[PDB]
Amino acid sequence: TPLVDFLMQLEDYTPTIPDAVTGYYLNRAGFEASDPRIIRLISLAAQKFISDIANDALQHCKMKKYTLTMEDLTPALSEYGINVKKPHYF
Amino acid sequence: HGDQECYYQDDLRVLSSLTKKEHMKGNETMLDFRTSKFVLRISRDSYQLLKRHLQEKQNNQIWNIVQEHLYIDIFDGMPRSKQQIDAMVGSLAGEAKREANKSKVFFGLLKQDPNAPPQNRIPLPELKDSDKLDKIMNMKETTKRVRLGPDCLPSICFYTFLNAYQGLTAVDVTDDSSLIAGGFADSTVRVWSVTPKKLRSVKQASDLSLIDKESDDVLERIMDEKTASELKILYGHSGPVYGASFSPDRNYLLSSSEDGTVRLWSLQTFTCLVGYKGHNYPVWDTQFSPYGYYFVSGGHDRVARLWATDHYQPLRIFAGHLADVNCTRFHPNSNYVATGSADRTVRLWDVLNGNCVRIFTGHKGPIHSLTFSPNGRFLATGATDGRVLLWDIGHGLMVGELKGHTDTVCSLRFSRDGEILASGSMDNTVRLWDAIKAFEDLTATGHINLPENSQELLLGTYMTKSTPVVHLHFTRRNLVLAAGAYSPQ
Amino acid sequence: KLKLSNTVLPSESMKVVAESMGIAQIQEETCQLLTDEVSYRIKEIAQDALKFMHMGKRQKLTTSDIDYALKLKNVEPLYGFHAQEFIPFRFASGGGRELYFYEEKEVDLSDIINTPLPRVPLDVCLKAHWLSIEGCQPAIPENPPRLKPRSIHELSVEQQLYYKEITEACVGSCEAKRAEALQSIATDPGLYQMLPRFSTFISEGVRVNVVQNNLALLIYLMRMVKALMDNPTLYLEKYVHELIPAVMTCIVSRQLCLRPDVDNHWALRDFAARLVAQICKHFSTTTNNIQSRITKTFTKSWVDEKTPWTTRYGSIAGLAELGHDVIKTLILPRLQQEGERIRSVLDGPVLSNIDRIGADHVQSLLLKHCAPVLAKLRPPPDNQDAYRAEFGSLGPLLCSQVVKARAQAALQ
Amino acid sequence: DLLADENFLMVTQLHWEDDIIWDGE
Amino acid sequence: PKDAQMMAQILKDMGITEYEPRVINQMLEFAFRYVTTILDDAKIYSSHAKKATVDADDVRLAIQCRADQSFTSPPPRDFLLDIARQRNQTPLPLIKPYSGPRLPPDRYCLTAPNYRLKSL
Amino acid sequence: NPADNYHLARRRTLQVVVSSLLTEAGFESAEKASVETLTEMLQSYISEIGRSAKSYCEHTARTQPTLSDIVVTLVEMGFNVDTLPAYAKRSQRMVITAPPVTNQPVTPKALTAGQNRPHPPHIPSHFPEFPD
Repeated sequence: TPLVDFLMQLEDYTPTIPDAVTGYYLNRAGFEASDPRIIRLISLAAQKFISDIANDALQHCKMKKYTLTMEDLTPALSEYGINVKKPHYF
Repeated sequence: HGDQECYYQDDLRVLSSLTKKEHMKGNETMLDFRTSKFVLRISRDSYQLLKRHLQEKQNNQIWNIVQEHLYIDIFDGMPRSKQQIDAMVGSLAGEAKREANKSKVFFGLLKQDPNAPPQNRIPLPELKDSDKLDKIMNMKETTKRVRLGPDCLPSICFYTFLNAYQGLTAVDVTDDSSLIAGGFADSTVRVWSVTPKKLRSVKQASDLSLIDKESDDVLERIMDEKTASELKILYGHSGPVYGASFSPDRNYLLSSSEDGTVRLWSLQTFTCLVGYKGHNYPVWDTQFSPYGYYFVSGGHDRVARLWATDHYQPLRIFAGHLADVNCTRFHPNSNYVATGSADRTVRLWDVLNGNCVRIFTGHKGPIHSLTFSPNGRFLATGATDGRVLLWDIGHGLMVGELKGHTDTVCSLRFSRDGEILASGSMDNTVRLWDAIKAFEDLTATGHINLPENSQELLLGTYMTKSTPVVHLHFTRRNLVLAAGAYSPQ
Repeated sequence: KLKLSNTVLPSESMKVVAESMGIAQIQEETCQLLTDEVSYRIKEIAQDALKFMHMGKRQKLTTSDIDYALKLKNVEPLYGFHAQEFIPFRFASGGGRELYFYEEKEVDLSDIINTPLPRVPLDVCLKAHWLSIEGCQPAIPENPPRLKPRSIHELSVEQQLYYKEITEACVGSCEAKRAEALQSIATDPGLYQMLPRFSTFISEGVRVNVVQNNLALLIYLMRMVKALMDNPTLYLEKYVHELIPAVMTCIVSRQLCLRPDVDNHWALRDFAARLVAQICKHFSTTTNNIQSRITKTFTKSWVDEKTPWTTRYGSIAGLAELGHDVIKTLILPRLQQEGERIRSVLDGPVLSNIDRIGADHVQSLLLKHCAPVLAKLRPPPDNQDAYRAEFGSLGPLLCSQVVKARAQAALQ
Repeated sequence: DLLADENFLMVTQLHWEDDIIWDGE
Repeated sequence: PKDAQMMAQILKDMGITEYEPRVINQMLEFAFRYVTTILDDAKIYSSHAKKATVDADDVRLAIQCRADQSFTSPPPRDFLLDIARQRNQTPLPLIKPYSGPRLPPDRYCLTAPNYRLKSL
Repeated sequence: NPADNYHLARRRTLQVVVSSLLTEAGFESAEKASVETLTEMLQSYISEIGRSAKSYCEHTARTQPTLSDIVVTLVEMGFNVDTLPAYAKRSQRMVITAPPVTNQPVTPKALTAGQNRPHPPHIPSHFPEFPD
């Protein structure tokens, strides 16, 4: 039960996103805060998604580090199957 | 487009957008307008001039469009005035036939009344000893009930929601003024106790197994005092809760939302019990029956379903509207369901056979409030045009028009006696109307000459501080309750 | 009359989008075909987002209404990105993109971390009040607004009793009574049509309350003036001709009671009076009537030879609290006179009078004002002995005050 | 414009400076 | 702006007097998202027909093949009236007098023992 | 101000979380439209495990979701859940605190000392007292 062990360790762990903010967007969708550790695992999963996109974008920036531009998010999300849109109207 | 009546601007704007064929092939309101027939009630004195201008070959093309797309329902009588035609038109496929408004409607109350339905017509639930104990303390409240009339104007107690930065979209109060529910845009239902008696959940199953039944206290024994708040928040909708309805036994909160589900919350365990998934679309309203078994929910999919809290599937589908079923109200005998809608029609539906027995047209905007008279004889409807139209139900005829409000009339209720109709709208006013002088007179022309008497029927107008009156409730001692989120705007 | 039209998006914006994508050489009929399709979908959604506005009982289309109107038309509410698979986010609104037309389009990544987060507001609560009492709307703050016959007073006896209770509470016998009465003055909506009797009670009180210098009676009346001013409902500039000479008298008057000890409060009596005086010159302002009139009286109070030092200290405070430019243009050519007055109090042995206390308070206040007047219009170079060109009053201590102000600016 | 309501408010028409009590006695 | 001033006229032609300032910004974000998925599919359909110029029949194809999947509608009136009369023919069932809390079968309700992990 | 703050406090914390993960990656100074893009994908991701893990538990007749309802929710979003114990034990990670919350110290509003006319018998005692 590796993940059951991890969730049991998640008590005493503070995630990068607060549980007052992760729990707010969970309450908005009907998910109510029965257990803090479950909120913390959801927060960590969201963090991993954003972090993986960011790291792929940084490999693209290093290939072309420093500033993150929309032309770095565009090929980074293209392997994810997500076509990001430029603003172009402001 | 500019010679069209001013009340038709919204439909005219939707039409100005529609220029292609495929734009109209996915509208489903103008698709049902093109296949239906406009009813167009005209007199025989004016139809003779019309048919003497259309039966000739000079205009055989516009006569061909008339006899293809328009019904004409002829009555023998005087031609109506312009301010009487303005009172009863306004809908799409509007001003319905008199043959629809001639069915026999059992608009009387249950227990002799010849207009009352039998008790075994609709299979209504039994009256339990705890439900018979409720009516014993209900008639103690009726002892202190004041006769309101045009002289003893009622006191209004506004229950404002102060912070409410999640937008309040639904209010309901129990029949005794004990609970107030709030449906909010952050996908929550919040029950407030207004009496000095905190909201308690019943004990868990381990605690109930050690106590005994058959005791006199029983209910008192079961309450948990560890869980006792003045506020209980209910989570589980994935969208803004639009309907809120209490059951008459003060359990069983109902809520409907944007996610297409109707939810039955217990008020003894304060959890969700059932999720009724019949709509895929936003359910704009729900209401329990006044006997508490059936409930009706109207949604964006242009039907209203009849449920029974025992089946995952509905029992009756009321599927005759051409736009969203905004409101759904039960009759006081619960044999009839009134469904106001966004195509400017109000329709009564028999619970047996699912048939539409009345069609009430004459509103200029989408109907956002319905209420029934406590007699069961009358029906008040409000819409975005600020008009409160009082309809007869036996005759299927509008009996009055109240035109004091400016913006959308979002809440109506009659008094407990029937003496006063209270109206609350988005102009932050609670207007009181004389609901006895409005029904002093009780055809074949299918219409009555409405009196233009709104000024004499206004007993008072009370302005809220920047607060739209979302709910109106009448205490059993005839005290007006109103609830609205304070929006500084 | 209705001249309703059909407005579509411009086609010269649709060719810019097409050629910035790789689709070049598009015809005008091809480009007009794009801008009537998408202008219908904007019209189809904004008509469908108006259903959620009405159902939520709002008159303002919020940003979330289009998120539900899009989800209703089976289109994902996501605006910034589009996921072909649709499995990571399935019809889940991300709340849009906080973007502007006048934005910078590039920020530093530690600027967003170091800014303080906004305060989460209060949760929803249920308060009850009364719209109508047997037909009549009460004037509570939860509500918006031949013999000739024997006349009646224009106040009710509930209103007259209210006036008597509020005035007998505002003379400060008990502090909790005062504080409620002050909040009651600060937010009663129906306190108009009683306001002549309050203004007359204030004005008359200060004038027969400076006959014997009763400081509390005055501190309570000044708090009553401050509670009268911040009430938003009542119309005050009909009564300000009685209000202003009362506050000038609190600031520019001699103290008939013990000179020292409560002079600490006396400075606050002049502190509360100068606060309400510059608040009255902030409001009620028309051309050359109110602010310039009190400025002229303050300046001829200052340039008057051989003043009472209580009057001197009060007028100094009054001219001091007038804002940014007023001390920039007025306190400048007068430092030598202030220094000479301080030197005279110092030389003459007389210590049992109030002259020495008045001098110390005036010098401290003038030195603090001069400090930022300097911190505001010059660099902090040569803060050791350059102030000796200005008679050496505050000097290095003034420089230290300027340094403390600079530290506060750095903290900001 | 000289008939504007403010012109007639007694703050703009009264020498209220004379009221300020200086060294009263 | 140019395209943002036309967006305030599409709303005013629909009678929307009051709106948030972020309403115009994200209807332009949707309008940009909608035209860069019509024209993206238009050159996919042009390469299918093997023509170097994306002409008007390609945009006619890419509109009606995106409107066949994206923008749906409620069910039609001839479909709602058929499922109504199929449902409204069934008579109302009688009620058992003392069944208890009247609920659906337990696989259709939300009343389960509703477990949670042991904290250790 | 406060209604904007209700939404903004929870969006600004999401933006700070995004900025912190970007810094951990290696990015210093990002484009502005690229931050409001990524914090919109972050809010849409928390709102999607909210709607789908509630749907998976309520399909199994429950009301609050366990661990087995999220490890099937994250599978249906393509997450590869096993890599999450290694991500949680980073040495580079930051912590953003919850935003400040306005809270009444004792009572939301102690109103004001007002007492006056008695209630008529059609108004019970639990309704507010008649005022001035």
